[PDB]
Amino acid sequence: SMQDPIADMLTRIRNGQAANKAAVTMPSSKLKVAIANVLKEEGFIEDFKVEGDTKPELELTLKYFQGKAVVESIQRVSRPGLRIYKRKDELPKVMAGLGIAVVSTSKGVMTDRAARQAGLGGEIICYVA
Amino acid sequence: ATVNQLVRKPRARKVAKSNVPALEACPQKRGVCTRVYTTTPKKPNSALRKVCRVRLTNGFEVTSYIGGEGHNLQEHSVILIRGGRVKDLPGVRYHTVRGALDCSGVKDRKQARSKYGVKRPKA
RNA sequence: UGAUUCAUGACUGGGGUGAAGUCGUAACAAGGUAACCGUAGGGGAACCUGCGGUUGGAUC
RNA sequence: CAGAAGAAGCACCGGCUAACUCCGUGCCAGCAGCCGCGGUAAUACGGAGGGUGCAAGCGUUAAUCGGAAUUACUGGGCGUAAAGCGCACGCAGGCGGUUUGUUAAGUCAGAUGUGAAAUCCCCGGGCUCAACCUGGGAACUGCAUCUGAUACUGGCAAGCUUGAGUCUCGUAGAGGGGGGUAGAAUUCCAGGUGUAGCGGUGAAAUGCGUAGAGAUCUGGAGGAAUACCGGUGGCGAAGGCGGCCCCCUGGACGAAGACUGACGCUCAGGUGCGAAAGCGUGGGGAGCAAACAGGAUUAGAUACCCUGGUAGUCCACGCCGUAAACGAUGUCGACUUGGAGGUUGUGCCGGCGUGGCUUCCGGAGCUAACGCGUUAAGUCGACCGCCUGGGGAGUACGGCCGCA
RNA sequence: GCUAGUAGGUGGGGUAACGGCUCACCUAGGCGACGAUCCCUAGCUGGUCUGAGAGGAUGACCAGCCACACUGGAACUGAGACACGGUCCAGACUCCUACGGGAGGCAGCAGUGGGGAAUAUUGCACAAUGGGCGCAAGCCUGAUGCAGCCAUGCCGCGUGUAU
Ligand SMILES: [K+]
Ligand SMILES: [K+]
Ligand SMILES: [K+]
Ligand SMILES: [K+]
Ligand SMILES: [K+]
Ligand SMILES: [K+]
Ligand SMILES: [K+]
Ligand SMILES: [K+]
Ligand SMILES: [K+]
Ligand SMILES: [K+]
Ligand SMILES: [K+]
Ligand SMILES: [K+]
Ligand SMILES: [K+]
Ligand SMILES: [K+]
Ligand SMILES: [K+]
Ligand SMILES: [K+]
Ligand SMILES: [K+]
Ligand SMILES: [K+]
Ligand SMILES: [K+]
Ligand SMILES: [K+]
Ligand SMILES: [K+]
Ligand SMILES: [K+]
Ligand SMILES: [K+]
Ligand SMILES: [K+]
Ligand SMILES: [K+]
Ligand SMILES: [Mg+2]
Ligand SMILES: [Mg+2]
Ligand SMILES: [Mg+2]
Ligand SMILES: [Mg+2]
Ligand SMILES: [Mg+2]
Ligand SMILES: [Mg+2]
Ligand SMILES: [Mg+2]
Ligand SMILES: [Mg+2]
Ligand SMILES: [Mg+2]
Ligand SMILES: [Mg+2]
Ligand SMILES: [Mg+2]
Ligand SMILES: [Mg+2]
Ligand SMILES: [Mg+2]
Ligand SMILES: [Mg+2]
Ligand SMILES: [Mg+2]
Ligand SMILES: [Mg+2]
Ligand SMILES: [Mg+2]
Ligand SMILES: [Mg+2]
Ligand SMILES: [Mg+2]
Ligand SMILES: [Mg+2]
Ligand SMILES: [Mg+2]
Ligand SMILES: [Mg+2]
Ligand SMILES: [Mg+2]
Ligand SMILES: [Mg+2]
Ligand SMILES: [Mg+2]
Ligand SMILES: [Mg+2]
Ligand SMILES: [Mg+2]
Ligand SMILES: [Mg+2]
Ligand SMILES: [Mg+2]
Ligand SMILES: [Mg+2]
Ligand SMILES: [Mg+2]
Ligand SMILES: [Mg+2]
Ligand SMILES: [Mg+2]
Ligand SMILES: [Mg+2]
Ligand SMILES: [Mg+2]
Ligand SMILES: [Mg+2]
Ligand SMILES: [Mg+2]
Ligand SMILES: [Mg+2]
Ligand SMILES: [Mg+2]
Ligand SMILES: [Mg+2]
Ligand SMILES: [Mg+2]
Ligand SMILES: [Mg+2]
Ligand SMILES: [Mg+2]
Ligand SMILES: [Mg+2]
Repeated sequence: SMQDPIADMLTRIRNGQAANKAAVTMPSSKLKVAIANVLKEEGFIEDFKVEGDTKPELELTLKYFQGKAVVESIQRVSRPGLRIYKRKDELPKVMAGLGIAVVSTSKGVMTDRAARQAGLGGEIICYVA
Repeated sequence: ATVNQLVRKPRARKVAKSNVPALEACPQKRGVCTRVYTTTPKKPNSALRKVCRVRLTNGFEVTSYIGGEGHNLQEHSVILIRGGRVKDLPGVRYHTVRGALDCSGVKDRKQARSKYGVKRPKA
């Protein structure tokens, strides 16, 4: 059965980029929206919108640069079978700082750079490169 | 293997056995020769290789190679053996130390003398 | 009076290695009866035969 | 003060591996960590000259980690290389769709206490230098307590309907269990006609036949299996299931709605099902046929071929629990270009859609390759099973199970 | 699968002190697949070796903790011991004896024999640091400070320089 909606979100992005899809659609959730926000502010996706009331639907507009997917790699880190939490001094660096790690801190979901500036650790959701 | 499976049954290291068990982790061992003789090697080699059966101070009874050209060993000789298999000899896992105890050095040896118990010539 | 462990024992079971003597030729080609699996019976030996199964069978 | 005066060895030189020639030897003597070297032109054995590496040491042996991602947490595998339990159900366990509130256990931040000194590390100091000694820091990645944070995970409360399930109507089906029946054929028995062969093989012989066979006709008995339909067709968890009829009964699918409200997924141990052969008791026995007998073939022929033929194959009940039980591919869920078919629903106007199951090809991607390719061996998540060189060996011993 | 002082309770006793620590009585519990019980091996740590790290291996010297003192058992004295150079009993060994009976314990330092591939001198001094006793002077101190032996390791230097 479905047991990790976040990994399903990342996979839909990974598979949609490989299929040269202009957009991917998926059932929504506040955590998925919080992750979509970070992906947009970092310029990895183009836009997102939530549509619907009783069964919300999240749609992510993917971007391509020179005919290549912008998301070169996207990978789940913390997962239901094995949670990963890091302290502020041990937050990971993705691609020597060229990528991002999406971290869930007590001040919300943000990148690893933002969590370092706020002096917070948290749960490492995924790497994006 | 999933981490759940490793929590129950962790990874297991393979214990390795020594190729020289009669030494019992000692660098050498002293023994008494019970038989000195020759033997022929495995294919594809041919020779009359000099070996000896030697009862060690710990009770083990093993076969040891006598390297070098010519030796002075006979039954009841007291020798010192060290590790070292002889590839083409079936089940010979030890070498005799030339120049220790009753084993004499090799005569007229000029190169690699320390490996055959030969003192420096006075030239 | 038990348990366990080590040593040892006429004789006996199979195993490994070496060496190649004797007996055949089971497998590899359709290997000259396609091979193999489980099971059962038989036979100096490799094996053979029955029953079901597989293709990891050549030809067509 | 005196005078170079007292002070250099060990291993190696075919490749890995820095360093090559001659002579001796001739599968001998010998070397060897491995690959291997030695058979009369040996850079591999032994001496020599030359060289290389270390140097008051140099080699050898033992032992640990490394290289070994070769137990893989970091950081591996399981179609064919070793590896998916034969198939399920399911307790413990692991995991858990979506919204709000609350809690603050996990998690995060800060503080305090502690984490002996030495050691390691950093900046220094002192022995002529260095080793060594030493000042000060850092570190001791931990534990406890306190105070905060609340995104995520957990707890508690309340929901929601998209996962899962219930109801209604219908559809296809060798799904299962029980009973009945039909026609074809084989064998046997009886009788009629009829007469010298039949049967078998590569060729034969054994065998059957003038005591009348074989052939042909009529009647009867009995057991087992269901031609055609029949299909890379269907059903079933797998094993498997095939004439027709009745009775009892399981699952799947579709169309419209209604209902419950996460009730879910996976599963060590456990339990159930599980081809054929085999075992026990009682029946049955046509055909077939291990064993066995005879005839052939052959050097032999404990076979292949022929003539016979008993267990068994069949039924009832119980046991056994294994198969190349195979897609050599665990279960569940999501996502990702296409083409041609089969089968079974259903909507609409043969035409256009939309579901379920299924066969072949092939794209990206993956793969050691072969190949797989929306029914993945692609891209991911949850849980389980399993592998760790070949042989010894799925064997021995012990346990459990079994009548064996 | 294990356990009958076994698990808990009450009361008495006991200890410097809580306690099945012990006893009487009552209850029938307690431990265990988060591995009890049984079997094999083992002193633990700070650290040490290796490794890029994670790990793996290891626990000599130095420092902290524990245990032991010929073997088995026991208490006495004392602030503290169930006591290495104290006591008692038993045992195995060695020794003395007038045969009745007695003596001893290097796993302190040095040393001997033995085992082993293998590991040192029966040294000097309390001058320093520290410990016991003493008002102190001081006495004692194989702790310690030093010396001897061994290339065992690490580090430095020489074995000539120029021509
Ligand atoms: K040879
Ligand atoms: K015995
Ligand atoms: K065969
Ligand atoms: K074959
Ligand atoms: K068979
Ligand atoms: K025979
Ligand atoms: K010559
Ligand atoms: K792994
Ligand atoms: K039915
Ligand atoms: K099971
Ligand atoms: K027959
Ligand atoms: K023949
Ligand atoms: K029969
Ligand atoms: K069976
Ligand atoms: K198959
Ligand atoms: K269809
Ligand atoms: K249709
Ligand atoms: K499983
Ligand atoms: K039986
Ligand atoms: K007690
Ligand atoms: K009490
Ligand atoms: K350690
Ligand atoms: K004792
Ligand atoms: K003491
Ligand atoms: K003193
Ligand atoms: Mg053959
Ligand atoms: Mg054959
Ligand atoms: Mg078997
Ligand atoms: Mg036979
Ligand atoms: Mg046959
Ligand atoms: Mg070279
Ligand atoms: Mg030559
Ligand atoms: Mg040479
Ligand atoms: Mg490793
Ligand atoms: Mg591998
Ligand atoms: Mg194979
Ligand atoms: Mg295999
Ligand atoms: Mg399977
Ligand atoms: Mg299940
Ligand atoms: Mg959740
Ligand atoms: Mg908390
Ligand atoms: Mg410290
Ligand atoms: Mg200085
Ligand atoms: Mg310091
Ligand atoms: Mg919460
Ligand atoms: Mg919550
Ligand atoms: Mg059967
Ligand atoms: Mg039988
Ligand atoms: Mg039967
Ligand atoms: Mg019967
Ligand atoms: Mg036959
Ligand atoms: Mg099997
Ligand atoms: Mg099958
Ligand atoms: Mg099949
Ligand atoms: Mg299998
Ligand atoms: Mg294909
Ligand atoms: Mg593969
Ligand atoms: Mg067996
Ligand atoms: Mg059984
Ligand atoms: Mg207590
Ligand atoms: Mg009491
Ligand atoms: Mg011990
Ligand atoms: Mg490593
Ligand atoms: Mg007292
Ligand atoms: Mg004392
Ligand atoms: Mg003493
Ligand atoms: Mg001593
Ligand atoms: Mg000795
Ligand atoms: Mg004195």
